[PDB]
Amino acid sequence: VQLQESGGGLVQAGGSLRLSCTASVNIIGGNHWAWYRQAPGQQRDLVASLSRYNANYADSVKGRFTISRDNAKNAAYLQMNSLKPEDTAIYFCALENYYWGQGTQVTVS
Amino acid sequence: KDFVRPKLVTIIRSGVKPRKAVRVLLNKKTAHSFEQVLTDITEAIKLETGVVKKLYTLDGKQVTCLHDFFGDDDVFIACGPEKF
Repeated sequence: VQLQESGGGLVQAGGSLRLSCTASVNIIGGNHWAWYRQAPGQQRDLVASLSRYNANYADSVKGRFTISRDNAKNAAYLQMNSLKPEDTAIYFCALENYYWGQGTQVTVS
Repeated sequence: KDFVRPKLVTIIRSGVKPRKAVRVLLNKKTAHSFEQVLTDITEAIKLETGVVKKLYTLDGKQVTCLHDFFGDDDVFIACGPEKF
């Protein structure tokens, strides 16, 4: 199983980006998705997670960021609104907290 | 091992002239309801005719509960309700 992420890159502070992650399997309702982020040389931190019944968010991003899924596309998304410079990181999608994406730079100036 | 990693299973829908073979990940820690797993699989194999009720191993053994997905078998045939 591979995950493919897209949608990273540079934004001005206050702007929006949407990250996508697409899995190479057929995703179903029970599958767990999550996004983590990582600063140079630091451990990844949980940003958002989405199980069948709950979306949960780090305190820093709650309301601004929304994790969502589209099973027919085998995908999950992170809608990131009202971006702040502290949101700069490499973001990583994870499926069942077991498969991982390669990592997507997000830079908010 | 089912406690360490989600299980990849292959489901092949019966009938349909080109046979829709699909791979889904099932997590033994999070899959509580067999009926819900059937509902999930129905979505994934795009079963338009209603929820799958019958699934079988390739040996023909009927799958009736969640431990049937987490044993020796990794491939299953799904029989939509139209087949009955």
